[PDB]
Amino acid sequence: CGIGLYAHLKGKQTHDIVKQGLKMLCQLDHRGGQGSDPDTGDGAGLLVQIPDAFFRKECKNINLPEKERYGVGMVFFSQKEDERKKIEKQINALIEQEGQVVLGWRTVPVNVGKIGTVAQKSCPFVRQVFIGASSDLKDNLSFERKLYVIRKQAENWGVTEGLDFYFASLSSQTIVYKGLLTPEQVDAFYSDLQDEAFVSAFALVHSRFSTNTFPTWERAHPNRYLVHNGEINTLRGNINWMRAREQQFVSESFGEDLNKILPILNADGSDSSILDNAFEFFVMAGRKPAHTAMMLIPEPWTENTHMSKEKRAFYEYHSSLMEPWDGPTAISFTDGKQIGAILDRNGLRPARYYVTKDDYIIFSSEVGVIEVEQENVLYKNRLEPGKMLLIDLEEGRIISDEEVKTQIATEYPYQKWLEEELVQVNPDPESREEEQFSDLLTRQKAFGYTYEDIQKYLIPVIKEGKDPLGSMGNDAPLAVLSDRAQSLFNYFKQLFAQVTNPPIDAIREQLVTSTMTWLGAEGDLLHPSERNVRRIKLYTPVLSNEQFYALKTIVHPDLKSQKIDVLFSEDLERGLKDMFTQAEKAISQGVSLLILSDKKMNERLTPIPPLLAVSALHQHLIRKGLRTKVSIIVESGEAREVHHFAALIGYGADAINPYLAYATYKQEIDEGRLDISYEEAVSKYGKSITEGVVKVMSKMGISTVQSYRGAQIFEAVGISRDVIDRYFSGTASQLGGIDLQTIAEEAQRRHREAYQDDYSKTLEPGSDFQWRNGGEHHAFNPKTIHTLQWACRRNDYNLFKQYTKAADEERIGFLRNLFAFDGNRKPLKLEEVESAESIVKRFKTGAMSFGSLSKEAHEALAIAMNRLGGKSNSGEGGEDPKRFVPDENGDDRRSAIKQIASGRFGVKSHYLVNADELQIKMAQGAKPGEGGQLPGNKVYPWVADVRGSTPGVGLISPPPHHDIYSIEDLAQLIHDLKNANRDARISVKLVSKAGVGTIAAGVAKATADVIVISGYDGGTGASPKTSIKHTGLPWELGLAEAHQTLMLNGLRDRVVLETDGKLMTGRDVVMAALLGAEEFGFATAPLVVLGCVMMRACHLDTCPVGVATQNPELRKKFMGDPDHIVNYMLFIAEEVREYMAALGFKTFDEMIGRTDVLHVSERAKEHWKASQLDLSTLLYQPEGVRTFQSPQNHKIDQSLDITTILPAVQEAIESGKEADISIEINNTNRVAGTITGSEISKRYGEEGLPEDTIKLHFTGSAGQSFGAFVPKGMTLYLDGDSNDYVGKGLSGGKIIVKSSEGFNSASDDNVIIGNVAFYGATSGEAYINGRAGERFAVRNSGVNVVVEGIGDHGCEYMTGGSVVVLGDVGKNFAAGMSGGIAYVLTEDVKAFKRKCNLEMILFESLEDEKEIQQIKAMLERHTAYTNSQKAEDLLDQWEDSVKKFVKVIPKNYKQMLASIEEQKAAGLSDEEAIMFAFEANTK
Amino acid sequence: LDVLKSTQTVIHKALEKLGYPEEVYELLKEPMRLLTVKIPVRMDDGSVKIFTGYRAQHNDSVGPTKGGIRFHPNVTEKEVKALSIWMSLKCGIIDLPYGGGKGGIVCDPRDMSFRELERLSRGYVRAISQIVGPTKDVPAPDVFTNSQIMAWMMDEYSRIDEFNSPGFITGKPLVLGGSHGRESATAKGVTICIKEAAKKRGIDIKGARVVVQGFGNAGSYLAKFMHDAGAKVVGISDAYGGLYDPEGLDIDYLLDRRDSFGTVTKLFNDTITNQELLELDCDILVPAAIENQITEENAHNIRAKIVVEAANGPTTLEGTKILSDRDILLVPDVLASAGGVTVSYFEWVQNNQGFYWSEEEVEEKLEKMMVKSFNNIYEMANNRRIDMRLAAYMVGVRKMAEASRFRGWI
Ligand SMILES: Cc1cc2nc3c(=O)[nH]c(=O)nc-3n(C[C@H](O)[C@H](O)[C@H](O)COP(=O)(O)O)c2cc1C
Ligand code: F3S
Repeated sequence: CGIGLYAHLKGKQTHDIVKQGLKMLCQLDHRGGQGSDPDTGDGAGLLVQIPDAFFRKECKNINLPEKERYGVGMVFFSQKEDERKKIEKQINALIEQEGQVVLGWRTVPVNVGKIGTVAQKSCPFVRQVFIGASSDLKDNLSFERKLYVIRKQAENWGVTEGLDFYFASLSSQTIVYKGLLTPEQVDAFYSDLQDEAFVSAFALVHSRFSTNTFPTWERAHPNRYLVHNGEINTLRGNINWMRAREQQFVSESFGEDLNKILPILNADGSDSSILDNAFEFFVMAGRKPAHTAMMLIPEPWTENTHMSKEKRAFYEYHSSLMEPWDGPTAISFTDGKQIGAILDRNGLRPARYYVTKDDYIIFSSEVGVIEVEQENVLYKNRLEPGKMLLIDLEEGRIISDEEVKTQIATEYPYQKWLEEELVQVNPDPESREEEQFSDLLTRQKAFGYTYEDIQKYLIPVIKEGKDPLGSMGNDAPLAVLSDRAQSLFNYFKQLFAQVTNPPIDAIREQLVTSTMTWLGAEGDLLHPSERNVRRIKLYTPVLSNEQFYALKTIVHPDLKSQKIDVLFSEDLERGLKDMFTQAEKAISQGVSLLILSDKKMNERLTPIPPLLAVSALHQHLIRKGLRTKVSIIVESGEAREVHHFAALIGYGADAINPYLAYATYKQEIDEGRLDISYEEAVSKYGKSITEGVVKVMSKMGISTVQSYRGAQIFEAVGISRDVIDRYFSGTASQLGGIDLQTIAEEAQRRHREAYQDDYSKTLEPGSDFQWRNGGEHHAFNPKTIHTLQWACRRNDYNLFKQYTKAADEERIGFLRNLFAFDGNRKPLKLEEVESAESIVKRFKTGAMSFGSLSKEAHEALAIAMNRLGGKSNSGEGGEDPKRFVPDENGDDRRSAIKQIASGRFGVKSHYLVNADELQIKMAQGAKPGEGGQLPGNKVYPWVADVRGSTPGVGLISPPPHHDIYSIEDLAQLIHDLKNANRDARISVKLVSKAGVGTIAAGVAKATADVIVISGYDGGTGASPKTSIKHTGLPWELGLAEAHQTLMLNGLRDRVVLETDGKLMTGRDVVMAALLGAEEFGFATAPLVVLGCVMMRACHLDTCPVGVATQNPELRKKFMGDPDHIVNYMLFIAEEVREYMAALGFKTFDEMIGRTDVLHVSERAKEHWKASQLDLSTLLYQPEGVRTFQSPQNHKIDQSLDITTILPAVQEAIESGKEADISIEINNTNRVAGTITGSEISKRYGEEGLPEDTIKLHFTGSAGQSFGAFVPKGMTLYLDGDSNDYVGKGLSGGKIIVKSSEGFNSASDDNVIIGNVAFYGATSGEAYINGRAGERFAVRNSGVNVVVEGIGDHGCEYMTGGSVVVLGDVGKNFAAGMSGGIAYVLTEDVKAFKRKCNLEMILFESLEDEKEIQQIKAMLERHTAYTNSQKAEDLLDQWEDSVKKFVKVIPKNYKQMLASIEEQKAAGLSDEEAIMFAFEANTK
Repeated sequence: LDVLKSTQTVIHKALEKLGYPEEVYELLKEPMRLLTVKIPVRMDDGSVKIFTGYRAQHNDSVGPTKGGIRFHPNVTEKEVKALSIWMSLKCGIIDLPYGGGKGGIVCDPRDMSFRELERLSRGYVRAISQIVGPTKDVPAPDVFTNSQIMAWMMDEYSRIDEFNSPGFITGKPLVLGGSHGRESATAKGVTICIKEAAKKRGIDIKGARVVVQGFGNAGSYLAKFMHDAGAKVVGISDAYGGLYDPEGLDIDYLLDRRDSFGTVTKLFNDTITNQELLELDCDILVPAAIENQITEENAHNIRAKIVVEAANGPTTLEGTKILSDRDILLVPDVLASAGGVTVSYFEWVQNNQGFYWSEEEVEEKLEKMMVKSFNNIYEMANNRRIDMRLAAYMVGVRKMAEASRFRGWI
């Protein structure tokens, strides 16, 4: 998986470059995984220039004109012939009517037998078509325009006919070969490639991963022009916006051909094909390829202070007319005579390229793709973010990005246009009026406010400056099942990114975010001038009362305003049609802003759900092709949560005016509460809501509000498919559900009750985040809680049965409660079924953070589960190594499931090797797309010591896995962990979601042994409240979809699904097993057994029962006992066995997957809305196998480690004697050392060996994740250049990286390491002889490193150690750095000041003699081990170097170090001094 | 409720300090021509609602009258008369040939629509066309009023008089015959006034510390002008907070990133409330934000040597007394915020002449007028031991009273 190109700059051509490109593809092959069989090709292809020599030599019956005056087509046909010749005639007719002369047709010979079975079965026919050029076509640009017109017309005719054929490419400078072929198979299949007549200038390539096991020849790229990497998270809003602008595109170059080319994009096409179509249209429109690429993929232009004014104006102008296309991507396009290469606005993929004395640029994903002469290599650079690697074959030079960008910016007076044409809407300060309705209570009840909602969501926002937190994630029944009337918002659940893309962070990565919003009407995109930018622009989506009134009162003729009453009486269809009529009438009149107002609403007129109204208006406008001419502002009372806000922006609303919330704040301030002033309160609320919207955006990964605005990132749960298609087209829904009539009835009921309200003047208490008697039902009610506790403490079975009955029946809690047994089968005696000891081995405790829990509770859980024989778990907070030895009494506190979270806090050689299985926390049920925060107050020394950080320092866990940028990286990490612990099983933790079946299939291909699907009902230590309530989906849908997709693809017999989340009863366990579960996880229930009372205050760290609090005073109140947990598990097992007797099932694998025994209960039909659900999706059993038998064969064998290193090093490791060896390593060898490190750690442990016991040498390019998990005492001399993730999870030892021996240029100035290095390491040394990549030392926690320059975001989340940069530094350095030191060398002090992020770092100059001596010793070792000229010169000029050095240290780290040093000097013990300093700091 | 009585009391104080008889006070306490009219209007639904109009000419002894028009739903006769007297005081202070006046309509532009506003303005002109003309009255932009309404009013007066009268109404669009710099007039006026005040008090403008709370168009243009002149800005505030940097704030970057509303605060960064912003060290303080900010509690905390009240009465009597005792120069708002009136007068002169000046000429004339007026008022306020507010009121009333005495109405 990846890309590649081998281009000759000066333009000279030979077959050698094509052969080298094929070799490059073959080498790149290793990154991908295995599908059904290794022979199948997941997708690959190659691109070249037109081979006129070969064509003239081979065709022999075409009078081929000169080089530039004809084009070559490539068409894929089915196996049949009648449709083939019909399409051939029709294409000839198209060409003839367009006026070009068809030269002829040709058939490409192919070797079918050289291909796997599936691709042989799907093998399509290939014919190349030659196009002529008329004398009128003077310019090749016009020729390409006509060819594009012909291709689009042919595609339109084909889709109208319904046939199945595809144009691979139709251009005069590019011909593309592709298919479901492995690279070793492509050359054999396309026998044309074997001829020695091809002469090309460049040769682009690409290999796909095929997340699903059912790809098609058409989908696989290289596409027509460009090769694409990663995924685009804005591909629904993208298509909607593009279709909207489609009807309004107008230009002169295409003339009337826009009518022919009306469909400009393939709706069914994938992200790469859609991007290629849009890019090709834009570049044919009359823009340069570089210009359109910059337009489509802009740099961060807002919030960035390192950009030139011309560039900032350029991007401000283009963002006003075209939205950005966010997501991990590495574009590499072509236009025949020019080439380019780009990374996304965040640079989430690697791209390292070479240059030689013969002008052979080698741009590829990794470094060692092909063998190159180190005596000829000239540059080893990296394509940094926001830098255009552009090549021009005719000129034969690498044109510099700086000058390309400068001249593009200066081509027009964008700065003057922005300065002049912007519209000012300065509000009048004397027009103030604090609005009041005098019906505040009535309106609040109508819109669904509650006193709980107010006092727990509005005041805390102002008090804390942020959204309030929580714990014990939502367990209330879905809105569709809840009997109480619920607003339409609850039916929509947010989404997030699991695989193929990371969840980007916001607070630390603020430079990438962009919250600029444009209001008005866009102009002519193809010929834009000043009317695209004569528009209003906002900083935040939310608005204040004064701002909203100013917008409404603006009377400028170009920017008009209209108010549309979004209300209805009886017929929702009539209301929506009337609203459409007002909208279209206003557009015809010429308005540009629409105001959807819920005001003026009385007992006879009720409000449409604002989400539904906005979605309907947006869809109608997009369909009629007028959305670009208007701006939809929304003023709805029911807008007070970040969830509601984000839903409105995502589904179309231009701005929100929470007038009801503002009036509520006015009332509270008048009463006396919330003493802060009204204006300050309004501003704080707006800022907090904008921050929440940014957080919700960061959850998914869309970093631009403009992109998210079009993007529809919600998944309706309980809305009918017909309604979704009508109004929410593109949204994903599984069960269908309620209808428009039901929604109208619900709204009318709520409105009528609220406007009746003739008994009291108070708001009924809410029950969303707390339980109040008579309110919304919750899974854990006090009845269930104390019944369970009493039964567990008494060991009585009748009480437990009563608890199960109460928990299950009497209400509708979850989807699984709608399933019932047929009841007509053959019961079997309880003594004939599998036993409880066999039952209990398939249970888990779920991840339990040591910081969140107390030591007593955690050890009780571990002891109980280990005694029972299941598999306990350890949270992301690591674990004290003292728990790896059983106690004298026989207790075993060791955790069988070691979790590898984003923090990588306790990851170490010992911590990983002493385990039984490994999980990868891709996400949790509550806060999937978010990280965490553990401030100084809550981080105690007894937690910091375990987590390997300084006491009393606020730790930050980044949301994404910085080692996971795609499924390929996920597979690489899985292989790394398997190599680290060969004797363990790898696991992944997912969350139910749309497409989770596809993600599970991709993971299974990535060779993850166990997949865990966790519903959003699961708990959490801390998370934002809206993330608690409106994130994820119930695990039932996720498990059903994953099982169906896996067993359809054929990989269900290679993985072991699991389940967790509110598994409170053996009925729930049986439901999960029938749905396809194998092992289960119980986390919330064991806490209740231990003594938790579901108080929902874990985040507060003030547990009254002392179950989730670190305070010793509260810990003294603990009363738990492992016997209670054992009794709970035994009772669950016995109840499950009783149901097994009832159902007549003999064994687990025998029952599993037998969903035919499930039918809907009559209670669902009785329910007034739950009866409208479609359950056939879950009740469906395709043929296949339904149990794990195969061993999930890994590729641990044949690795360089086992082959060469270990066989001569067993004696050294066992005898503790020194040994030296030299090895040749190529890029295929991935890890190269983790196995030896694991062996050393297992044999000895944390202590390791004496310094420099094993001295491994290496040569040539290294593989990805080289030298990961290396323990202390090892030393890896790598005399070459490496790939990403160097020294991942280091736990001691040295790593010396020096450029090749034949390389004589500035190795200290040429990059020698990949993006991320030393991620999550704990202690060690390093000496890198060159620049590093983006995000260097992401989570260094004790490793001292020496580098000559680093990329961007370097030293992001350090918590210790030190860094010594001998050169420049990228922007946003030390972003969130909460600990450690960074002696960054620099010359331009002020430029360094500007580059660094000033939030949480303090700068100094070296004055301490000990610091100076430490730096001197580090540089001395660096020179002694590397022979670096920069280091030698610095040692020589030490006198100037000490002055020129710059030191960086966080405030809290500095203060804590000073305090602990003062205490130690005073002469107090280490523990007492640490405690006293922590108390003083966090009083 | 107390606006009219307060205006009468300050006028009485100024007249007493001048020493003129009580006849001038009797004549000037009340506007000489107040007209109340009812304007029929047709709504979109077809129903007809009647809006109550207003118009007041405080005096016309000097020459043609002038006044704004506010579509404020709480406009009343007392407020209209008070605003007419206030505008007359502005004209007298700036030494213009205007007498003073004000108009208004009782309506709600919020619920009102575009075509309905058009019809409302047109009916208003049809109603009050009799007592309004080039030598009798001159409307101008004001609260809930702008260039489109000015253009509609001009078009209709052209229709009713049968001949083009571009000089009939000011604040017109540029194409219709407007004047350049109509948006930066207040900023230019405050810039001239701050420069002259610093010169008179000896504070060097070069390197002077400045704070500008309230970052609308006035604040943005004032900051840009200060940066161009040389003075450093060490504080800005808006509806979302403020900032602080003793060594500049990159006003160029702030203006480049300036949005439609003028909001500039970051998202994930703490901000400084205006209450603490006022206390920050600075040479000159420029409150151009919500009124009633400087009071007794913060009077002892203020530190600026020069305070300019660009807003309308942001301070109170107690704060004024405390500042005077502390010897802190206090620029009256009447002189601080006269740039709009001055540019409107220049626009009227340009229309009457039929030839349009340029930005440089407008700049020079406006600065000349402002510096002359400020120097005159400063000299008078130092000659007579009084507060600058009293000096402003006295100077403004002097011209009106003396012109009335010449014309012989008294
Ligand atoms: C207090 C608490 C803390 C949790 N902490 C984590 C965590 O740190 N990481 C994680 O992946 N899951 C965490 N979980 C979720 C569980 O480990 C598990 O994945 C699942 O959600 C439990 O489902 P259950 O409520 O049915 O027991 C936590 C759950 C609770 C209740
Ligand atoms: S919800 Fe948390 S605060 Fe204690 S009572 Fe339960 S562990």
